[PDB]
Amino acid sequence: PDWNFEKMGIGGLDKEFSDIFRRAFASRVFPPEIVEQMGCKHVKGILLYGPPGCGKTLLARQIGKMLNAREPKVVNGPEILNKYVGESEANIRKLFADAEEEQRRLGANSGLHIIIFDEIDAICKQRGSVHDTVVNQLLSKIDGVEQLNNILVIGMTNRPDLIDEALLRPGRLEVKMEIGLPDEKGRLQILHIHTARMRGHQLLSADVDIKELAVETKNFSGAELEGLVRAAQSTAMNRHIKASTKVEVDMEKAESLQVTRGDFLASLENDIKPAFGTNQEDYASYIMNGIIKWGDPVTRVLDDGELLVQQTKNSDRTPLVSVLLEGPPHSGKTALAAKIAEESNFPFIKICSPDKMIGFSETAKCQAMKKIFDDAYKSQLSCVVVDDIERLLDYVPIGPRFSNLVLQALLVLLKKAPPQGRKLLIIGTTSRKDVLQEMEMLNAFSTTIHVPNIATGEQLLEALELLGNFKDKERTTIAQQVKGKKVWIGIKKLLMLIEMSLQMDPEYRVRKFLALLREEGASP
Amino acid sequence: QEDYASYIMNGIIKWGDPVTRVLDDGELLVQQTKNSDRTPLVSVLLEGPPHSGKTALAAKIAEESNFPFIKICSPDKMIGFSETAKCQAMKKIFDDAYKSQLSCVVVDDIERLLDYVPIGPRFSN
Ligand SMILES: Nc1ncnc2c1ncn2[C@@H]1O[C@H](COP(=O)(O)OP(=O)(O)OP(=O)(O)O)[C@@H](O)[C@H]1O
Ligand SMILES: Nc1ncnc2c1ncn2[C@@H]1O[C@H](COP(=O)(O)OP(=O)(O)OP(=O)(O)O)[C@@H](O)[C@H]1O
Ligand SMILES: Nc1ncnc2c1ncn2[C@@H]1O[C@H](COP(=O)(O)OP(=O)(O)O)[C@@H](O)[C@H]1O
Ligand SMILES: [Mg+2]
Ligand SMILES: [Mg+2]
Repeated sequence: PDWNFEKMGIGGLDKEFSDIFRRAFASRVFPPEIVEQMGCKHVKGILLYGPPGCGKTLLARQIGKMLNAREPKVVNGPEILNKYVGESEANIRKLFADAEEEQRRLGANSGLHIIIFDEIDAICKQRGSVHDTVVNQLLSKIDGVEQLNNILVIGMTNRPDLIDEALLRPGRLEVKMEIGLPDEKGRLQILHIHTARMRGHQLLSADVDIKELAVETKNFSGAELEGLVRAAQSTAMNRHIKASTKVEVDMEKAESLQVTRGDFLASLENDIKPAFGTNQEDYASYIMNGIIKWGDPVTRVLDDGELLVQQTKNSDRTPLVSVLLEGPPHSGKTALAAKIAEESNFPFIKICSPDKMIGFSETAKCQAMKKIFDDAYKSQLSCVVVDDIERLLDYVPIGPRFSNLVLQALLVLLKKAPPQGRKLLIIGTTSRKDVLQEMEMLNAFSTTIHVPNIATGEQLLEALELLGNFKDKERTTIAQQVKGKKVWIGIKKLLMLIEMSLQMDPEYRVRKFLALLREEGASP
Repeated sequence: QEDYASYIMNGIIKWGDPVTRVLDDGELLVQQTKNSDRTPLVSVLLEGPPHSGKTALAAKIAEESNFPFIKICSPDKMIGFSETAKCQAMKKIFDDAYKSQLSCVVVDDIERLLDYVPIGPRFSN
């Protein structure tokens, strides 16, 4: 009555198991006398959906085991498809032969047969963005003129909004469910289960706390914890063999192959890369030279970002926030966005950009953006960054010319609430405010911030001091010449100019740098 | 009873007189469409400045009608669709509405259904 899930695998899904047994399989756990006296028919299908690699197959196999059914006949979606005519239907019909045979011979006493579909969304006609006959055959077989009373079909899918509606009516697959990402308790349980054999031989637990490893893994999924365990084992073995080969140690340590905490923490740091979690190896690719404070505006922008983060974290009546950074070109409006995102400590941080869409048509860009937002919707806290909204739209002053589909997709996606009980933050970046204002986009954004350039000689002198690429004697002349206060330059352009000037002999450096700076006498 | 609670997030407040006028007019239109023989089809359009709350009042008017069929054809369920898919989906919803004996369909954010942009202009004919 109270089930036995926790004993064998399926570490973190107790509540789901209780719910599923309470909801559907009520007539299979009753004295058949009363059930027959009432005349109630059993359920003939269920459906599970969620993120990949979260433990759906294990649940299906355990459900099959608990009901004391025959061996399941697993099947995969793409495998059931062919280019010839009337071949997919044969594959679909081939599954129920044993069920028909036992329904005929044994009459009304045969046992259960469970079929396990996978990627059921592959064979479906809803892809408006497939041989409709296939789903027609499946529905005819599951429910038709001839009735089967000893079957149970379990479905699996990653996208639950691509499923044909007719396949979800009562009498067919009619009990849905969601297996979500695990939490702390779950992570401790999965880790203990997987590690429970190694500690059997007392070759682990050498000052390695499972709870410590558990609070380190923030948004790890199921299979990735096992992958971390595997990688730690392999790395420790390699280290031990190398060390023993290096030194003529006695047999005492030659036998010792113990795994260490340092192995679990190095493998976590450098080997496993989460799919739904943070990613530290791409921030350096944007904020390369770091943030140097050259004036108040940097402090103002960072404080405003902190305030917005605090507003979005703890709040109610407003679960979606947006913001836009605007400024003249070469002002460094991507480094600041990256820094603001990093300083929030959110579990899921992502950075979309056009660098990974070279040559893509508009439709592919729409699909990629939709997938990124779908990933963002599967967590309790999120932060998405859009790099250059002008390049994503494919804008060009002549014409004007651009793509409307991507613009409509962005406009719709900037005003969509996440599923119940979750928060989201969006941070844009652009250098053309007027065009966006003409296109009505700026009305959608909740707020805006301004990123100015350098405008005073003292600011440039302080920037040069902080960067440290010129000496006092040269600094004197530079200050004398820049006292005129007529300066309009960007930090990136300043870096480029300095590196261009530093290429010649130590005599003409100041003169060349001054000439180049003077040539760039812009005037807003 | 999930879409109506999904769209009316923070309820309906009585911040003035206009709310009452809007609700009364909606009630009168509903009553007209309930009892008549020469006017079997009725239409009404709500318009106003942006951020004025024109998707909550329509949802409330639809809910308070006690009709046996109600649907909301919002444009946020059709992200990335092509024109033909949009037409087919709208036709499906309306055709389903035809098979009942008393219904009410809500069309939300018309300008976003046409893909309008002041530059050009451009849209889907
Ligand atoms: N205080 C600072 N703020 C921003 N960037 C800084 C600062 N100090 C140094 N930098 C450096 O400036 C660069 C930021 O320029 P970035 O590449 O973001 O320009 P951008 O605005 O993206 O240019 P464009 O808009 O033309 O693409 C980085 O290399 C960063 O390390
Ligand atoms: N008297 C009221 N009338 C309308 N909405 C109200 C009222 N009191 C509170 N609200 C709340 O205001 C919000 C309605 O805003 P809504 O999203 O409908 O604006 P909108 O007109 O759709 O904006 P847009 O047209 O730009 O999408 C809801 O949270 C609703 O509960
Ligand atoms: N709750 C869990 N407890 C233990 N291991 C799990 C759990 N969930 C997933 N796994 C691990 O992940 C794998 C199972 O993933 P699977 O059920 O095939 O998911 P999917 O079919 O969605 O890819 C196995 O390696 C299993 O050990
Ligand atoms: Mg940029
Ligand atoms: Mg609206």
